[PDB]
Amino acid sequence: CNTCPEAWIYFQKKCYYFGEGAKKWIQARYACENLHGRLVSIHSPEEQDFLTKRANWRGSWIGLRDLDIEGEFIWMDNQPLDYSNWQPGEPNDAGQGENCVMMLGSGKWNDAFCGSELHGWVCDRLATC
Ligand SMILES: CO[C@H]1O[C@H](CO)[C@@H](O)[C@H](O)[C@@H]1O
Ligand SMILES: [Ca+2]
Ligand SMILES: [Ca+2]
Repeated sequence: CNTCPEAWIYFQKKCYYFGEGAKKWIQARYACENLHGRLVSIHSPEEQDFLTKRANWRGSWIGLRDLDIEGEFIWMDNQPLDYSNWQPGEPNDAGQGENCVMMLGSGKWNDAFCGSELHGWVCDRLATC
């Protein structure tokens, strides 16, 4: 079962959407839902490698946030915190608070101001048959 909707990209049981266009994190959440997916959740080095190689060099939102309880990150897929790719020193909750996670151009993760208008955002879905 490796079928994905038109414009999505298949990798290891999942489908990925490389969205482009300036969006705050919440806007990217709903942009993914409009396409019947969610902001991407990442659970292995192989999945991260797929994303790193394809990531927007200006940065992109992923489906990870600590809005509800500071320091408690939650994935869009509600699965465990079982794989990380933090940029060294991140997350750092800089400014007066950074509660939404992005990939840098290198694929490394950074917590950012949720109102930042990033030019990329990545969604996922399970592949169908
Ligand atoms: C100063 O804030 C910026 O740079 C640091 C890293 O230096 C990040 O943690 C932060 O999210 C911002 O991108
Ligand atoms: Ca935070
Ligand atoms: Ca940060």
